Amino acid sequence: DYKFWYTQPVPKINDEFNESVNEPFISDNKVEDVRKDEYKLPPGYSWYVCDVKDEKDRSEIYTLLTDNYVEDDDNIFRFNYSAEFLLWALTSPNYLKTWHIGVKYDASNKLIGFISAIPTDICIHKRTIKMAEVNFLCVHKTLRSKRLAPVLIKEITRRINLENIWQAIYTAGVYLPKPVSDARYYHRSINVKKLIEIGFSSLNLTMSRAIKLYRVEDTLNIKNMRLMKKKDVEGVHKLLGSYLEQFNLYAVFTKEEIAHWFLPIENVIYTYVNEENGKIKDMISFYSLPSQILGNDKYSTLNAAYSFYNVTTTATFKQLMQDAILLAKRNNFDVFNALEVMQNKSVFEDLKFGEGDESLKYYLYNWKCASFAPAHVGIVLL
Ligand SMILES: C#CCCCCCCCCCCCC(=O)SCCNC(=O)CCNC(=O)[C@H](O)C(C)(C)COP(=O)(O)OP(=O)(O)OC[C@H]1O[C@@H](n2cnc3c(N)ncnc32)[C@H](O)[C@@H]1OP(=O)(O)O
Ligand SMILES: [Cl-]
Repeated sequence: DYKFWYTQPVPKINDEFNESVNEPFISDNKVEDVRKDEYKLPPGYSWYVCDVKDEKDRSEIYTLLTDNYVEDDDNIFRFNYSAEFLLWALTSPNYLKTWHIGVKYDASNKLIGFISAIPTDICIHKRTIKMAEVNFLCVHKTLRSKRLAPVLIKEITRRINLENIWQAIYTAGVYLPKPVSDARYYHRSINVKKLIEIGFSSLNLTMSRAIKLYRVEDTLNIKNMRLMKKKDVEGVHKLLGSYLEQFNLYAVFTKEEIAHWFLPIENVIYTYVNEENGKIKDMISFYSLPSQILGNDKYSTLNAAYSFYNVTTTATFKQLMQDAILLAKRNNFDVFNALEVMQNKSVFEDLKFGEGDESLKYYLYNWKCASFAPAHVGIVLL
């Protein structure tokens, strides 16, 4: 039915546009006309201003998401973003505190809903648009299917429009009207035995053969790959910024955004560079996103690395991503996850990735344009 979404400026399920269409559904919007009142909540609920730089507010967000956020289709793993990860994800350059929106139940003073956005410049089919990047929509499990999600979406839309921003980018595992692209997840086992025992992976292929199949030589193809430092920011900016221009959808990073999104933070973000004759010629990056293991008496956490942005000019992309796997292994990750975006799909078979069973759909709000294969996607959202 899509009874909420069809009231919104998004494509209808049957909409199809060719390359000559690349523009808003609704243009000529006016800040002075935006609703100035918060949207009404059901009785006993209230909007809450989450200060993610406040330890208590940030821990309430963490707890809400730890207990209630995204689970896999088989309900065995739930994402477990850390408090430090949330800080990094939500306080990117020029972030707005008004875009970190909580809902509390007054009687218990408990956070039961959350939605967030950060500002980012998005190039879609070579047009660069100031957008809001919406993430972490969460409604407490006990309150599902009470139509709270539309109210959260409408309220953050209002707050984004008050900054004279009228487009948004978001991803979801569920199908909504209507993806601009759709990218399957793929998974490269690192700690084989653990993945088998938690039912992430399967045997048939004995235990010892599986361990041998996925073994990793502890030698880099690019021997001087090293952790990124502050002096590397301009070089990473130039290397990644030039690389991303080939894609139909990417973020246009400023130097300040490069510093924020790529300077290493232990157990949050890992970036490695290859410096040659002064110049950053290759880079590898992946972020940490563990999953809670629901109902396993031996293991409580899956330590997963997620491919972020990877560029090579002195090796093949397979060689580069082989080093990415090694580096994730060296930092104690159990599995290395990646989407079939950018050049990634070309190395999945040779590097012994397995196809997952879920995909990530890319969405734009108030924008109509042609869809495209995920190899043309040049952005990875958290
Ligand atoms: C300009 C500016 C624009 C700014 C706004 C742009 C639009 C942003 C849309 C949201 C983007 C989300 C990005 C993500 O962060 S991804 C992660 C999704 N997080 C989870 O998976 C956590 C686990 N899960 C939950 O916490 C809840 O299930 C949710 C996701 C809150 C859903 O709430 P529940 O209580 O089920 O559903 P209710 O409150 O009755 O609302 C029904 C309507 O809602 C739609 N919907 C459902 N899931 C959605 C979802 N994930 N994103 C958007 N919409 C969603 C759904 O179709 C339906 O509407 P219809 O009637 O079908 O038109
Ligand atoms: Cl080495």
